[PDB]
Amino acid sequence: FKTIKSDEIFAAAQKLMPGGVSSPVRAFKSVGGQPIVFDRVKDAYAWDVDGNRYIDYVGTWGPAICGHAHPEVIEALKVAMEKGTSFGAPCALENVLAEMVNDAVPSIEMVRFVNSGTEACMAVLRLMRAYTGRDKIIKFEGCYHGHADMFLVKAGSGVATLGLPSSPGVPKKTTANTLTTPYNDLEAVKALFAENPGEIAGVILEPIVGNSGFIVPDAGFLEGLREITLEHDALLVFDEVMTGFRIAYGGVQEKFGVTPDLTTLGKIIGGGLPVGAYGGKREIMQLVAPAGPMYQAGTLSGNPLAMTAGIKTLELLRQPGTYEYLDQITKRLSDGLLAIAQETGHAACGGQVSGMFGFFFTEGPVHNYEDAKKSDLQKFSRFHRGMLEQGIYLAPSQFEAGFTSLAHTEEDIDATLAAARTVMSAL
Amino acid sequence: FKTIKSDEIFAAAQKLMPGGVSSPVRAFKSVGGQPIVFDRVKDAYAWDVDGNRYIDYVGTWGPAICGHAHPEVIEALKVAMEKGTSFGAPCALENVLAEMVNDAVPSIEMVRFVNSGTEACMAVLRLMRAYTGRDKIIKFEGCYHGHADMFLVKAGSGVATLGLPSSPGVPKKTTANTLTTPYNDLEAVKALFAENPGEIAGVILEPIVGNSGFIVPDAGFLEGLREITLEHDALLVFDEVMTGFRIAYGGVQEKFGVTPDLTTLGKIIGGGLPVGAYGGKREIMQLVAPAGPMYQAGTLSGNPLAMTAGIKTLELLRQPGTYEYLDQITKRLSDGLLAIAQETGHAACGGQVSGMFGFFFTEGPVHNYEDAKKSDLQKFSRFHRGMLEQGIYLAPSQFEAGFTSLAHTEEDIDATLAAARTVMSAL
Ligand SMILES: Cc1ncc(COP(=O)(O)O)c(CN)c1O
Ligand SMILES: Cc1ncc(COP(=O)(O)O)c(CN)c1O
Ligand SMILES: Nc1cccc(C(=O)O)c1
Repeated sequence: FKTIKSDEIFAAAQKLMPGGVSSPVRAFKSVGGQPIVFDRVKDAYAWDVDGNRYIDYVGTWGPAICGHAHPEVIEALKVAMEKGTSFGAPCALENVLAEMVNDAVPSIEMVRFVNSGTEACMAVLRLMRAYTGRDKIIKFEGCYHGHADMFLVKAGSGVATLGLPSSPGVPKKTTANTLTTPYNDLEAVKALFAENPGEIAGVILEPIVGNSGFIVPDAGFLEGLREITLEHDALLVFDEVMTGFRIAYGGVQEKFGVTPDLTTLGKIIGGGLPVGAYGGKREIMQLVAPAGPMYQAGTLSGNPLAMTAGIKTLELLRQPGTYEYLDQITKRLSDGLLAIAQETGHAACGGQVSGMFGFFFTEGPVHNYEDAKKSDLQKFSRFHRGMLEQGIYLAPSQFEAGFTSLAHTEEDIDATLAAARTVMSAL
Repeated sequence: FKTIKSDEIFAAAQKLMPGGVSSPVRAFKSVGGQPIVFDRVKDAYAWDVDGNRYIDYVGTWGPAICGHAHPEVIEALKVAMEKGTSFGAPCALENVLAEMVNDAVPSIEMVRFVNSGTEACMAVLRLMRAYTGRDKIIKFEGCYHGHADMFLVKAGSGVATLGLPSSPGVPKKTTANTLTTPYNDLEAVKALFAENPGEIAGVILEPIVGNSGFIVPDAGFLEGLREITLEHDALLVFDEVMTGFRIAYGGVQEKFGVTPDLTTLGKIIGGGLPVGAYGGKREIMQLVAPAGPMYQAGTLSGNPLAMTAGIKTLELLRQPGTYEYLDQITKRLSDGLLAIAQETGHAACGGQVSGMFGFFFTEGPVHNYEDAKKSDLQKFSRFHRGMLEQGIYLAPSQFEAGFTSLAHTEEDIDATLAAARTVMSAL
């Protein structure tokens, strides 16, 4: 297994960008060693700069639900770009996408496009405050909602993977309005409310966690959150940037039946291009400029290319059998990966919901971040390298959810299991 | 001059999105309130959803310097999209793009790509505060540095256009670690520093403002700023998101010989695709994850399509007589406008540096925001609507700089001055 090309390129990159990467998660810093420079990606596969081919389970971290380089998405983008990549003015495409999103998502009645998850979460942060007139916010421990200053407290994603403290650069003055708490812990929430009357604007959370491993809400936990926030005139916000259009057409809020007041979207909505969105109840959105006082600008927000990619992407998920297939194939992978773990003598656990899954090297179960932190990070490290040299690409972290697409085949699954068997037999 | 389709389309939009747009300035609120919807852009022109052709001076807010729909930029993108549009792992393109940017801009010894100028603006503040260990930041009235919390106070763009105030979702707890001074007031700055010892991280500003109208730095303004920050061990940061590559290849810092410690880029570097970047001295960039403790990530960061359109744009700008041609046409146009005003009895003033200019309905001269606010916005509103009917497209705000391209011909410059005359002979 040669990685000479990925090696030279990565070495050069370190003298050019901080740690040779455009993002901390692309760093194999915890998973032992150096990364893989990709060359191209198509369907469920990816080819590095040395020729090795892999079956992808990362999918550019989420957008790829239809599979890489999807023919219908890439031709629609071909024709579209003949008209120019950006206007800086309205274009009918915005209406078409805005319309689709309102339909797709239950809570959403009025939308605002933006350029990424980080901008959507940051905008919804502000809006929460402006709308309620309150300063404090309740975010759970291990969750990630971008790197907006106030969210840089007890974050997951790369902060966990890298083992970093909270912040460095965000004033104490602002971090103080961020009240934290263990995921799945309803009692902690209540205690925070009764102890800070008239100050809590809302609760924000990953309806199903993906940045501290994969974690599902406890039975009743979401409903409880709808129930208590209503009682204190507080806002319930679901960061569905990563679960949006993946867990279900309308997301966790549609699947599990609970409707928030504001939701954020990203990833899959771009179709592979930079796109984010935030929206919800009409009366809350009215506070956004140029309709209301809360200002939020964007030179490239709503550009035609991003709009096109997303439109097409959504038209495909809308076809029959979409979410069934995703469930079907991801169940086999999860069950099989667990089946093998037992059969080879290793403590393990995880599960899946539609096209998203997780698998930890511990007995479990995992209900929160602290539980997640008990995984044998040393074992996962040797298991990753193993899965690698066998042609399977996984999130270089024990703290990320794995993804599955409509391009993955029953055969791709089996080939994965087979390699998982081979790898675990040593360890 | 019919705008039927643009009207029904914008009308429908207001039901779907806040204000019916994606960035505030597109609502046309300052110039009558009735926007036109684009269908396509090419070379130096734009086209309505009604069939009208305009000569563009907005150029998508900066990015289209080489002209709309550049043949070489789009063919290049059509070639790269067959290899997928988003990887999630490193790619050779980031290295080549990075290397080019380090070469181009003085201050930059190490860069980090992001998805927007806003993101880069969030980031540089946090980095500057983290590096020094101080929380006070100094900013100027009318300078836009991304719709973020800490900076939504007397900002530019929509703010310095439709009179947007301070805060819009940002508490007194955010906009309190930030100080303010009138752009161009060296004394106020020395004051602020003396008035606040050992607690100012640095100064961030637009080297040339385009967000409060086009405004150039006075005599030894920048030179002064560098010398004072140096003395206090404070950082000098240049938001060159607008100026970079448009004023000069190395932006304003290269043009006026002053070198800041860090700088932010955006717009042009992505060739009309969601992109941004921030870089500066090595020793400081080290603190950025994963190389350092300060967190900042981005899913779509450093993607291939954006890196591809960035490189083709920088290649075209590196050709012979690039910035020469812009200075040449932008002067003929800037002067042409100012001449027609003197001859039609309308007081006005303006100016240009390379392919960027300004034109204010007042005798000026404009040295700051207050100065900018003595403009006759009723005349502008009317003036603007006039030009729109002659087929010339201008920034729908008196506080927004105009832009020129390498596709604008001498003849397009002549015909605008023609409209400029037929129109100014009214009002
Ligand atoms: C739940 C969630 N929200 C937001 C983000 C960050 O948004 P983006 O990277 O699109 O800026 C991520 C990134 N993996 C995420 O998973
Ligand atoms: C100087 C400056 N800084 C930051 C920004 C933010 O730009 P973007 O739309 O890329 O987030 C702008 C946008 N007009 C700008 O003019
Ligand atoms: N999940 C996640 C979070 C942040 C960045 C990335 C990335 O690929 O650059 C992915």
